[PDB]
Amino acid sequence: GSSATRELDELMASLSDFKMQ
Amino acid sequence: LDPGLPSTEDVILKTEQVTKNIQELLRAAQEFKHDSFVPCSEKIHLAVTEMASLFPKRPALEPVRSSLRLLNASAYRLQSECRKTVPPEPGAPVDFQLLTQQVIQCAYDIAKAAKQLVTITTREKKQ
Repeated sequence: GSSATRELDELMASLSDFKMQ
Repeated sequence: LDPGLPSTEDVILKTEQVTKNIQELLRAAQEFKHDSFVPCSEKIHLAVTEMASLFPKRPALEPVRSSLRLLNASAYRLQSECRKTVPPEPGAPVDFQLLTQQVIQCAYDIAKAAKQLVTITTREKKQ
């Protein structure tokens, strides 16, 4: 589930960066 | 009351589906494919609903309960927001820059709630 979370963290970083440009 | 929890395998598997569909939504935001938001939101909603169904309704560990409503709440908001790309009357104006941010924010919340669930579930499945 580490890799599950890492893949989630990857997606969250991308989404919030889109929100911060 | 019910502390039964789904398989780790199963959660991951369902987690991957949610993450894949939200990724597709992100790309469409980057691409200004606003007409993709409603179908993306449908796929995410399905994926969310299946992951939430891996758990019993009224389950037991509080953090599982907190995470689930936020997961479910956020899926519901994402669908609602996305529909707003479809204006009231034809050729009505839409604030796509604001709406898109609202959309992505909602998607963040889903990913957040999902990871919460992954974290608690993978954890409780050892000791």
